[PDB]
Amino acid sequence: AAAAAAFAAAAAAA
Amino acid sequence: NMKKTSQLKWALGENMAPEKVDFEDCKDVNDLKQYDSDEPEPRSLACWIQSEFNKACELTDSSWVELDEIGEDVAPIEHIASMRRNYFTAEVSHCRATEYIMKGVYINTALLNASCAAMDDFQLIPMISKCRTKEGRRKTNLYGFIIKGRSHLRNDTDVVNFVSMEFSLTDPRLEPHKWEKYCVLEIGDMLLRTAVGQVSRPMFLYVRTNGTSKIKMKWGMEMRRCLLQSLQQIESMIEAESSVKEKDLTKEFFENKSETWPIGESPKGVEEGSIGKVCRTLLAKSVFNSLYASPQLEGFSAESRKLLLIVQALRDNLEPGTFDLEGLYEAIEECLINDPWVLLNASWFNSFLTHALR
Amino acid sequence: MDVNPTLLFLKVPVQNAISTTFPYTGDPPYSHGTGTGYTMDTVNRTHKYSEKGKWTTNTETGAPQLNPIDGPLPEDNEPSGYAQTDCVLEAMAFLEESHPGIFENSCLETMEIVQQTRVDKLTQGRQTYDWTLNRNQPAATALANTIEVFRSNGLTANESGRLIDFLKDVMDSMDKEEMEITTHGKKKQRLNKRSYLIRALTLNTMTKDAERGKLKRRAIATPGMQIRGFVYFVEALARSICEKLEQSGLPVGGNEKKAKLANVVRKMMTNSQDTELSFTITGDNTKWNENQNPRMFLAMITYITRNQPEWFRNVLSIAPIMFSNKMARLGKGYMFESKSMKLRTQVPAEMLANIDLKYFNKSTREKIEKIRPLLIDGTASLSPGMMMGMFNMLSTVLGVSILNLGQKKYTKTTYWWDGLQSSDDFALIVNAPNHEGIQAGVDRFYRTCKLVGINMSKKKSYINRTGTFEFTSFFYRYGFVANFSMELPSFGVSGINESADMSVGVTVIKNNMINNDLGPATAQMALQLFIKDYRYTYRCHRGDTQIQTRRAFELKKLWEQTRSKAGLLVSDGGPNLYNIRNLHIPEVCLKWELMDEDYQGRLCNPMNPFVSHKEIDSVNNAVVMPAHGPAKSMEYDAVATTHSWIPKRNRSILNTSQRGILEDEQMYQKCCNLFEKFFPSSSYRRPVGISSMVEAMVSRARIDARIDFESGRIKKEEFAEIMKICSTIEELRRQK
Amino acid sequence: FEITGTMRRLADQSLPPNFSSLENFRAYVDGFEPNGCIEGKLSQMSKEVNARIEPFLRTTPRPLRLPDGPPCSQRSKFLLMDALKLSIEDPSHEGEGIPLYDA
Amino acid sequence: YSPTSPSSYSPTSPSYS
Amino acid sequence: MERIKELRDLMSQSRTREILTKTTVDHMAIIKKYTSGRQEKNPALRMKWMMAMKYPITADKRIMEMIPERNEQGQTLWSKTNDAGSDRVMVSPLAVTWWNRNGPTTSTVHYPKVYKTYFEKVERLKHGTFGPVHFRNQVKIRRRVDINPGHADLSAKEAQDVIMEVVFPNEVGARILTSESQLTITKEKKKELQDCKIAPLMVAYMLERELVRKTRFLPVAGGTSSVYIEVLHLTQGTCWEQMYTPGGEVRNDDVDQSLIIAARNIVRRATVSADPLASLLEMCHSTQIGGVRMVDILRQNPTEEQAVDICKAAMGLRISSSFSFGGFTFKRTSGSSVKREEEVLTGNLQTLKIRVHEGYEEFTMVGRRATAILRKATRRLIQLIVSGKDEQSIAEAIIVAMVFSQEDCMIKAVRGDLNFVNRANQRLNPMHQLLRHFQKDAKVLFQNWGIEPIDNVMGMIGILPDMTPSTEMSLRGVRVSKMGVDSTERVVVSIDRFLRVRDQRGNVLLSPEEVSETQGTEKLTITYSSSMMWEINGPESVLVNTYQWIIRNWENVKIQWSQDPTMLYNKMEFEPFQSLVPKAARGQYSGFVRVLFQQMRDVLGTFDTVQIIKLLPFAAAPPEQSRMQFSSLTVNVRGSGMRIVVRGNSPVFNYNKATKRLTVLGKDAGALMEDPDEGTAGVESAVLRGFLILGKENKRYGPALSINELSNLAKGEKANVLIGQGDVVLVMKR
RNA sequence: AGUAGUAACAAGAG
RNA sequence: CUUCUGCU
Ligand SMILES: *O[C@H]1[C@@H](OC)[C@H](n2cnc3c(=O)[nH]c(N)nc32)O[C@@H]1COP(=O)(O)OP(=O)(O)OP(=O)(O)OC[C@H]1O[C@@H]([n+]2cn(C)c3c(=O)[nH]c(N)nc32)[C@H](O)[C@@H]1O
Repeated sequence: AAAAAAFAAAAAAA
Repeated sequence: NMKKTSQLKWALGENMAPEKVDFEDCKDVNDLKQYDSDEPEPRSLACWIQSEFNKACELTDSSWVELDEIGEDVAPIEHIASMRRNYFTAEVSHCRATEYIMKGVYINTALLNASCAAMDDFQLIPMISKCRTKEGRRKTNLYGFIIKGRSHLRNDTDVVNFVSMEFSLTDPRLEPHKWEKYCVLEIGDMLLRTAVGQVSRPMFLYVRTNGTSKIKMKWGMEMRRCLLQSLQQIESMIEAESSVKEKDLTKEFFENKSETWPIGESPKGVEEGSIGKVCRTLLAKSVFNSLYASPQLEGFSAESRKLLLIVQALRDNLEPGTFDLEGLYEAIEECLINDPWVLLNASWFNSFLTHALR
Repeated sequence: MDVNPTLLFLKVPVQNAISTTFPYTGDPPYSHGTGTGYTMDTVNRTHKYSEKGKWTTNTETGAPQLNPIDGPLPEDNEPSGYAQTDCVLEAMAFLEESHPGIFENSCLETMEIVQQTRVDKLTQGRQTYDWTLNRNQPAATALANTIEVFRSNGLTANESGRLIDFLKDVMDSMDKEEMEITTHGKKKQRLNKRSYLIRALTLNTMTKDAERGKLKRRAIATPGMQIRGFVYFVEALARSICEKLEQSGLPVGGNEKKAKLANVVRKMMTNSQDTELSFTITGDNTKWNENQNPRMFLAMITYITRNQPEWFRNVLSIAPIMFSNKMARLGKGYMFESKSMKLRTQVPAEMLANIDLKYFNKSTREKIEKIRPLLIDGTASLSPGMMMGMFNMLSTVLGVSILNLGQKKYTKTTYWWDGLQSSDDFALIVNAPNHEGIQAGVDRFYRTCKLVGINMSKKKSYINRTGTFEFTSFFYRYGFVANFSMELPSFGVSGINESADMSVGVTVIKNNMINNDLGPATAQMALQLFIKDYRYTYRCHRGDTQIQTRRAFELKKLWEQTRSKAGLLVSDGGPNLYNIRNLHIPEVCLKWELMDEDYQGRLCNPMNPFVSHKEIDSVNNAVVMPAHGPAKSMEYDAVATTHSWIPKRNRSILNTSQRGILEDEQMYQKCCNLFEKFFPSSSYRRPVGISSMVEAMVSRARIDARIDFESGRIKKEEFAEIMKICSTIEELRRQK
Repeated sequence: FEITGTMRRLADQSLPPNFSSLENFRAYVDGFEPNGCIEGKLSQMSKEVNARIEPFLRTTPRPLRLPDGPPCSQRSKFLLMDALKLSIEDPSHEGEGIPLYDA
Repeated sequence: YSPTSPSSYSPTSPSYS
Repeated sequence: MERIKELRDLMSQSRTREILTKTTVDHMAIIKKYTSGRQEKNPALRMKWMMAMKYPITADKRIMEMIPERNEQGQTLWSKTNDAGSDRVMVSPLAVTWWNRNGPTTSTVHYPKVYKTYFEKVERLKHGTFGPVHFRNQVKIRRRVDINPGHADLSAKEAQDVIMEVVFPNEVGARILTSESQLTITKEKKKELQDCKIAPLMVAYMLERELVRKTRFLPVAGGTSSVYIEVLHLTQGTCWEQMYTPGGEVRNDDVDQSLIIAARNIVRRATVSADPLASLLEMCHSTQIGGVRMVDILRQNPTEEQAVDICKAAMGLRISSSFSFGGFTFKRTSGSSVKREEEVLTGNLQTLKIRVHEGYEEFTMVGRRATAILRKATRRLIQLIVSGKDEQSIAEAIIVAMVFSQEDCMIKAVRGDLNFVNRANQRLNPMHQLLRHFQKDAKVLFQNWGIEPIDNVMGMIGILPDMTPSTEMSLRGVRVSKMGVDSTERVVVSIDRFLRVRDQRGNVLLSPEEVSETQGTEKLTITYSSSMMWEINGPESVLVNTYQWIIRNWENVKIQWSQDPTMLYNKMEFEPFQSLVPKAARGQYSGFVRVLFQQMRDVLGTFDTVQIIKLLPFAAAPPEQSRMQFSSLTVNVRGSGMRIVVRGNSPVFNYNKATKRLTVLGKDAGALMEDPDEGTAGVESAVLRGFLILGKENKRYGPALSINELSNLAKGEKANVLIGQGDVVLVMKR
């Protein structure tokens, strides 16, 4: 059930 | 090109520079001394500079600034800017100071081009300026001639000498200290007309050997910037009020003349001029700054700016306080030495202090 | 009816009309002749302001040195450099307490910078003192010459390409017993360890030309290549620290600076108690550079680098150590004349130490007599003070530390203070219950500054009610006032090239409309005046004009040939189509829809010989110096067109001994330009590799030849010829 | 990255007067803790070094003293108000534009 | 619009008759 | 092929051979810029001087074969002389003109494709629309704005990766394209750059311009989008605004952001109105976003936001009741909470004022790669169930949930160099800074969050700080579901008069209290078309325009204040200003100012025009009687509480007596006409509630007193009070 | 002579 | 003399 996330302003963790 | 005669070779200072030799070759010369580095000779103020400034803020018919056409106006803001610009151009194009700008820019441009081109030859340069009379006919005026000398300008501060001859109708003996560097010759009986019928006032040719530097020439050919410094300020004075009243106040300030600013003094007291007179006065001030630019003007401008800020704070009831007032006054007074423009500016500042604290 | 523009201030507030008080429409006062007098005066003043310090003699350079640190306290308002180390350390400690972890985080970032910084970074900037020639040279040239000299002397650790290795090489060179340099007749010169040290710590001195607002001229100094390496790391650390300081307005610039100052001042005014009277002090600090002792910067660097690795502390502290031992080169010298014999002559500054005093005037004679004891090998020892210090950020940090010390938790009194500081300029806000409190706070701030050596200039400073002030020529009157006179010199023809000038001129007009309050009518007239000046400068008047110029024939022919006149560029005599609507559109794109196809193709032909492309760092970028401040990089939008040519270069070096250097430059270009034909990305991204250029180019040629053969872009005969040539090149390199 | 040799001697020499070694100074700074040195020095410093604020009132500023030497003389590159212009009401001759012809 | 202000043979721009 | 021949020739020469052999590729970067020519320190004069000489330009040596040495007029186009320091010959500008006149022509269809950044400006200016020019009191604030928007789906690295691959496909190196966007852009550029002879450096520079995002600090007053910043000079002036609508399409994100800012300003302004629903409907029907009416935009753009949804409910559209936080769409399924500012100290000693939410609440988070069910209380995460598709997604969702919790254990987990104020010293959103910091590094937060035992439940698996799942231990209140979590749906709602949205069962879903209080800036310019054209502007503009309106209508306001002040206070022109006064102190300030005006009217004379102008906007809200005395009144401005001093001048509100001009926040507001009725005569009567300021102290009635201490006086007695900026004055209690 | 102002220019190196 | 140069 792939879904979007509307507004977003984040990058990937490490 | 002019023939290298003895008169030109003297007036143009040819061979006046001492021959350059290594120190090991002349270390034993009895009079060998370092270059003279004394302070400039002090001089007092005279009424001629104030009279000249008054004349420069006058209105004439000969327009001096015909500006190439810009792209077609489309945006409503562009139409408003064009409508204002019209008033600015009409008010600043007929000002005498604009005449000084056009003639000065042409003279410096011609001198720089001739200096770079004919480095080793004396050149005759007419002082031609173009204007448009009231009836719209285009008229070409000649103010005199300039003989440019050797122009081997290496450094930006090197000097090129030139002999300037200017036609005039003025008795030098009437006011001699104004023409201390000039040699005035009576050359004719000009049939000026007046209204009675005609006056035969004699033409006086002011022949003087002047000198200009490369940097001075470059800044001289950019004298048109004066038209910006004054007009921008004027626009800032218009746009502020328009912001307050939320209406274009160009017509109110120029035609209706509803608002006036204190721009001069007379026996009756401070005189107030319209926006047009303010614009002409600011333009004349900027033009004279360009014509009489010098280090003294820069120093006095900075120090007097500090004093002006202090006086403004006092006027605004900000309880201004100084740590060393005499030190600031000394700094201002050390910059008043020889330049007539700086002396006039100091006199103007004294008048402002007199009028701003009473 | 004597008109007087100054009377206009009777109605308009001075700040709102401040532009009127700027004479920037006239030529700036240049400096004539040598800067030796100003340099000697600066040295004498620097030593006089610290005359009560301890005199010592260096065991390495042998020159006298002055240590004013911890000297007597100032007994008069006369400028004093006797900074107290304990007070400086206490100020730094309080700064750290007020902003916990500032030094730790700044050190962590600065450290990383040190690890990742390459040697090429020293190429940025200009006019560095090349110790191999005793003359100012471009940063890249001085760096290359120093690298070549080091390699010839056995210092071969700089090949890693890391700046820290070059610094290590500098250190080893400092320990070298003898140095070998080349001169050109390509002679060889040997320098002893002492002489090397003196010429490695030497600072060249010149005069600050075109400076406005000052009557008397001044002297500026440029350091050598050795010092620049450590100065870069010290400035990077100071910048990292300043970015975290609210009162430090130095690292930021442009609108970002004005925004920071407006926000900071606003908050400062806000948090102030309603019952507390507030005042603002505006003014510079007298003799800022002459009194900032390098030992204080060493103390601050040591305190900042506490707990950091020893290598980091050493690399950061090397710069202040070298600056404390710095020697200033006197300069060009002096000029003498004989009126009776009518002949001129020049005495180099190196001869002033032995020349007779009868040739000088009273002022210069006194200056020479006062500097003679400090004169060593033509250079004057300058241990005290910081001649044209590059530690602008470090000095700003020190000033901010003094400013931060004015919090109510540090003053332990009713009065308190805060403010802004950038280099030597500052604006201090003092809050106190009453005027007595304000006076006590001002006195305490002044005395504390004296403690650190900083000293407010009572001559050019004033205090008024809070709300209006001046900071770095920005006039705040309940909000920064848009001064336009400062940007006037930026108008007119920039002078880059025929194409960059137009884009820069319209960009300047647009920027001034956005930032410096340029009205639309004034913008129009400005645009008109600029086009007129542009046409009169590049001789690009309109084709239908009757004006006579040496370039009038070609323009006239082009105008007659073109069918759509409006499409011609202004540089080709075309009509001007700019206005407020399109000041942001490059003229090539603006007229593209109107340009004739033949002319459009000729003008934008990529094979044209006039267009040249350097590194991307210098593509569509220009260096512009405004009325105040240093040079700034301006980026302009312009299309590559035949008008984007390059002006002629100065050939005065063509008839001097150093002409060989220019030739070498030519050779280098002849090689670098060839490498671009082998590695196309050489300009877009810096190439890397330890192999010799010839090896890389030959290898790439072999690979490309094979790939082209396999793809069929070349024939069998062409491939055979290529390899034959490659084998010949390999043999040529081996044969030598 | 070690400081040694000539660098070490230079570092040892570029320190406050009461110090004689770089390591000694670094150790002193590492162990330094504020103990009111500023308050003590401020108390010790003479009371005559102060920024006394003299009030600026309407009667304080006097006029600027201008020089008393000989009267100033014209120094412009060209005449401003005394200039006389010889002009042609309308340029209609051959060679219009060249300054020599018009002159 | 005419630039105007409440303030023969001008020595600058005269007549010749 | 001739490059190898040139290399052989260079090798043949001894000096060139030595240079090529000794200089490594690494050393090339240093010798590449090895020149003798020092950067010009005065380019304008040098250019003006060199244009006079015969050959100021330098051209490639090739020109000698492409241009005749002299034209038909005999003028020399070039010279055999070689430029100093290169092989370029020295040529005159006549050569450039000759080339442009009859030089070799080529096709130029590639230029619009390579210079797309410059040509798009012309294309969008050609289709732009110009509205009326309105003269106003423009208040331009300095902030960071977009110069080149770049590509929204590519970062710096991604942009360079495409650039390199498109311009120098062989020199790409080890880098590899790893995104559909990168592949599509690379394919399109390669298709467009077929047979392009333009210099590769220019192609790379233009591609960098078009792709890498660039921002700069500019004084803006309108939209901050690139399409608007480029024409900033034309649109926003110092005393005017030009309604402009740039051509082409607008980014959906810009429209969404602008709509959010406009809706938030509208609801904040309409909340202080007497009829909030009617005011909101009128504002929404009059407002336009980038030339598009907001009324028709709300019906097509969801932009879930506590304000957008409200506006939609007012308009009758179905709302989403969801808000986006950290890339996750949160839907409040149950519970309610109330915002309140709280002061906290982070792990790096920084102090922050965060908007803590009180009350138990339950949310559903939907993300592009995760979905979670969250249940939180006041600064505490009760439970969290994540159903992320990937381990990285699980970590991202957990970090977002922890930051959203606002738990103290997370605030104390902040470590290293974290700044809550930018280089311009502006105050950033603490939640965003925390989210960014913890997404950059979450090891510390996971370590310090805490661990709890796991109740064995089918389908629920715990997760440990090292990210490895465990069945016996897990992070405090954290579970991972492998079966998925359920879903977006719009529910019709009813909105009452006071903007309190309720569902079909009457449960209140949205209220104006939860709308964010941050006064942001719109990406796309917002235009208002009502008489009060500054109704929805920012704080500084609202204040300046409010006082400007008061001064312009002073001839009538004075009469109304002197005759019917109760009706004047209710004038709509003061409602926007009330939006800036704090909600808690609104009534106190209104009552205080109303009493001050009444006491000024009772005491004959003592009229003070400046005091009335300054305090009039504070009387609009309903009165709330109190014994409190205010020395200054606070107004919110971009998160800062500006204090207006009741007595005296302040930087926020100043009256220059010399020019008789009012300045608000440094912007001129107008001149006050000379009023013969003023007659201050020393006594103020408008500084303290129920007290008259007699004047200068005399050291007889008392040494000094505080503003609150003055309440001790009963009646008639006189005493000295320290009121204002250290100005002690004599006062009398009625 | 003149420019100009704390030191130059009034050509310089071959 | 001629050559070379106007920021080196
Ligand atoms: O760039 C701005 C905003 O544009 C104005 C933009 N933005 C939001 N939504 C969208 C969108 O859908 N599409 C686009 N393109 N842009 C969007 O996001 C940025 C938000 O900036 P800012 O105004 O500083 O954020 P703000 O609205 O003030 O608050 P924020 O921190 O993001 O919080 C968002 C909502 O979450 C509520 N909230 C936070 N917490 C911790 C809780 C809580 O614990 N309980 C409840 N019930 N709510 C919480 C915030 O209050 C706010 O409502």
